[PDB]
Amino acid sequence: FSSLNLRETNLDSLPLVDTHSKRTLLIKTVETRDGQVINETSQHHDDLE
Amino acid sequence: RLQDEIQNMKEEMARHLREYQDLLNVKMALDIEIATYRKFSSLNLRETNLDSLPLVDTHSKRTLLIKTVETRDGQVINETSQHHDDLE
Amino acid sequence: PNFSSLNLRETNLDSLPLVDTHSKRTLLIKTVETRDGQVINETSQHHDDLE
Amino acid sequence: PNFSSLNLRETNLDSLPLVDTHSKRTLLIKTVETRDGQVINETSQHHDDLE
Amino acid sequence: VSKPDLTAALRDVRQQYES
Amino acid sequence: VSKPDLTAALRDVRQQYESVAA
Amino acid sequence: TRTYSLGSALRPSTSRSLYASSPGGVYATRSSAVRLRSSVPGVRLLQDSVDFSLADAINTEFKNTRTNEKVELQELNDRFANYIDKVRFLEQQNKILLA
Amino acid sequence: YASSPFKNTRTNEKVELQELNDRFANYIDKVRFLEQQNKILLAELEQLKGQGKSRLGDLYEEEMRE
Amino acid sequence: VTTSTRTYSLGSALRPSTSRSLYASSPGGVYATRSSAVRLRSSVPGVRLLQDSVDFSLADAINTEFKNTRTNEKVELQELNDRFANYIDKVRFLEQQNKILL
Amino acid sequence: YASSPGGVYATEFKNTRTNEKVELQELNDRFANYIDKVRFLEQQNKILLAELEQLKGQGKSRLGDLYEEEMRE
Amino acid sequence: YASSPGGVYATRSSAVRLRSSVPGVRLLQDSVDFSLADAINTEFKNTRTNEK
Amino acid sequence: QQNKILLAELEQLKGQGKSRLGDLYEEEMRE
Amino acid sequence: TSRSLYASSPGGVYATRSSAVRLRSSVPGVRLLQDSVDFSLADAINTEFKNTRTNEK
Amino acid sequence: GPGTASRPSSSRSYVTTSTRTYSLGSALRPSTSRSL
Amino acid sequence: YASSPGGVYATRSSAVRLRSSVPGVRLLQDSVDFSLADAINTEFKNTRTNEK
Amino acid sequence: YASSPGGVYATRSSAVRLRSSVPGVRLLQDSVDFSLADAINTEFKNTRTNEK
Amino acid sequence: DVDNASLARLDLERKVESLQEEIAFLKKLHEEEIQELQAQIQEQHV
Repeated sequence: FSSLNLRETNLDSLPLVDTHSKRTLLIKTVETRDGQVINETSQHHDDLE
Repeated sequence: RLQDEIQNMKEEMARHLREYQDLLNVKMALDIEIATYRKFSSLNLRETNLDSLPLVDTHSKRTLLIKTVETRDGQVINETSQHHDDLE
Repeated sequence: PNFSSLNLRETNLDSLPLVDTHSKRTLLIKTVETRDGQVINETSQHHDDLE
Repeated sequence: PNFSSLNLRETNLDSLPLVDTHSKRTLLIKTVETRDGQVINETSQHHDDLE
Repeated sequence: VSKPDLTAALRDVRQQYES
Repeated sequence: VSKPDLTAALRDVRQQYESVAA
Repeated sequence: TRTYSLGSALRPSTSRSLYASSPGGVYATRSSAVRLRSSVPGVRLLQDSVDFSLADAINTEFKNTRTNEKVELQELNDRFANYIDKVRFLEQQNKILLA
Repeated sequence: YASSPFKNTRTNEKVELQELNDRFANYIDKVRFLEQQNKILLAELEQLKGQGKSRLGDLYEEEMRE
Repeated sequence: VTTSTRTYSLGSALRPSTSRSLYASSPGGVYATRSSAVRLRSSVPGVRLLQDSVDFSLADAINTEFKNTRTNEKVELQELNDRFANYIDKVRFLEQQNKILL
Repeated sequence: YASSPGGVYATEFKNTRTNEKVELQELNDRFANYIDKVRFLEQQNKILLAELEQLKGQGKSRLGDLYEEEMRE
Repeated sequence: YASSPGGVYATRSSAVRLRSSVPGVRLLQDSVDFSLADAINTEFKNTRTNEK
Repeated sequence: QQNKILLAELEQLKGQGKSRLGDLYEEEMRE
Repeated sequence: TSRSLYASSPGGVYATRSSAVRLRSSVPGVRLLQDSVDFSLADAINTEFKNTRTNEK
Repeated sequence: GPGTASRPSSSRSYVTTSTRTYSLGSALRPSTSRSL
Repeated sequence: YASSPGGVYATRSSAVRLRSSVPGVRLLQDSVDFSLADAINTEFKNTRTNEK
Repeated sequence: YASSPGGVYATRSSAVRLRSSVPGVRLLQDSVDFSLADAINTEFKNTRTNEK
Repeated sequence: DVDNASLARLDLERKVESLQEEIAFLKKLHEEEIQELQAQIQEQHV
């Protein structure tokens, strides 16, 4: 009987690793000048970090 | 586009890990087939065994970066890049 | 022994069409349209001909 | 099979997308130096740099 | 290492009496 | 700091002599 | 006849002849040209600071690195429990061979 | 090296048992260094992390004061 | 008299670590040289930034203790590593008993 | 260092050398744990001598250096 | 006794690769013949045909 | 079988021993 | 009386880290594709161009 | 002969070429640069 | 001045065995210079000049 | 002023470091001495501590 | 960057030509790999 050879391939030993929470770089100037709006920015990047 | 090239190179590294362990399964197959052609002695088994899915915690850098820009204007001053470095 | 079926191929003699000498003739017609001596347009027609 | 004979060679697969190696890359730097709207200098410097 | 073992000396005397 | 070099040969020659009585 | 000269199996090669002469110190360039009569009063105040949420991410990475340094001591406690159960396994195998 | 051709075992068993405690000490050195090279690195960092954000608000309110 | 000729661990005698780096203080020759300008008599009403980080330092001794806490947990990691190595030597001893009874 | 294996001019004396060298390897590793005691104090003293520089750097200097300029404002 | 060293050191060099901001590296991609490997594949067919 | 071990320890050095050499020369041609 | 070179890594060789000056060249990356990313089925087949010789022998 | 009378006298003292981080005179350049 | 001393490289591939094709015909006897202690006293002579 | 430290050319001694012929046919006569030459290297240390 | 990219379009006409003969060496490699599998099947069993 036997010659059976299923064994591990690093499926039984594994890395755990997790990241990519959403680095939402919502960059927003304005810049009211002298009591007047002279630009109104509202940028929306999401960086997948 | 660099995460494409890098994670494709880590796929092929992760594939070469399983394919080198397929070549070890061809060896370990010949070790037990030599042993069972003896059936008694060349016996193959195992298994990474003790602590061998370790406490890899790691729990890696799950950094929720909230860029809380509190817009009462811009040079006044609130670039709150809250790095919630979470360990999931 | 009906060999020459292998024939360790014939991955071939490879006179393949992978040519650019066959030259990459960069006909750069830099059409500098000036008015009075000032450049108004540069219509740089790159005909990028592979012969 | 008696495995072989072999043609693996690059008969016109090499002769690659190599142009010379050089794209006949006739970099005509036509520097049109204009002042007050008139051409004062037209230095047409050719390079034929390899590519 | 500063335990030049007393439990080995008590293990010897037992396995020696069993033998 | 406890101890150094040597405790073996005095422990070993004894536990050997116990094992050697059997 | 053996294919062995004595000690030839291991020469521990501490030959790792690395030279890193690299200047890690860059000159953080200061300037202070002579600061004239700043009797122009138009210097508005702003006091905008500090985030620095990367320092609280680094404080969280120090908690995570300690929690790895603890989960490693715990995995190696459970790995010594696995090797106590291999002690019991070779004890149980030798007791099966006895029976 | 290409070679081409029970009493003193009780002393070697009892001293492989003692060399196993002395390899426990030299493997506990290796664990003491594993933890302490992490502990020196956590101590040489934690004032750059936690206080490394609180001291940065502490400074930005001085920059905000002038 | 046949003998295997003695070789040796001479890779330990070959210990080149040729490291030297920037051991110089004050990069660029820098220190706080005296500036002193024209005697501008501005009044300044002195709206303070107070500095609660006048050496928040207890926090940077604590950055060294956010890392002494890592050193003690990692000393326990190495002591429990070498404790599992001691119980592997206890496995080798019972694997030898398992070859006697076999 | 370079130890010579010269002088070997050709089972109790096999097991005697498995003994004798390990009556001399408990030995070198009892000496090693006494050197590693010196490494344990060198490491605890290195955390101490980093923590002592964090102590001096934060407590009197950096916290004094800041609040002595806020008190001036 | 054949003590002969069949392993020769296939000598690699890599001195420190300076600023290759000189762009004059033409491409060529000339490979592989290797018709001796298809002669060896034909000698494996011939050696099998002798073994047959 | 001493011919078969010698044919198996060679045939990947003969037939594939020219096709894998064109396979490599087109990588050397790609850079 | 046979013994031969049982030593791994002739000359002590392994792929030691090179890392140079940080040259920012753009490279437009005209690939040689490699259809021999382990053409390996061919080298298991070089072992079977020789298992075919083993069965015939 | 081949042999201890052919005397393999190879006491394996490793020739430790001690690498110091020092260019000669680099410890002190007395900087009279005070360009006031 | 970042001095890094040279690593100890010498013929570690010698003595695979000592040869017996001519063996170690080994002339002993001893009580030999010891000129090193007289030269430590020519060191200590030019140390008397440096002390004075 | 700018004094050059150039001219310090340390001569690497390269003695044969092999005894007579193969592994040797003599042993006594190999000149036990050379700690004299290294004690003369400390004589020339203490001579320069003197001379300067 | 378009004169670069339009010369780069002519690079793919050359790279697709080169990769079509690489995929022809890889097809010849599969035909040699199938002959080697039939050799290995005869070689492991007689």
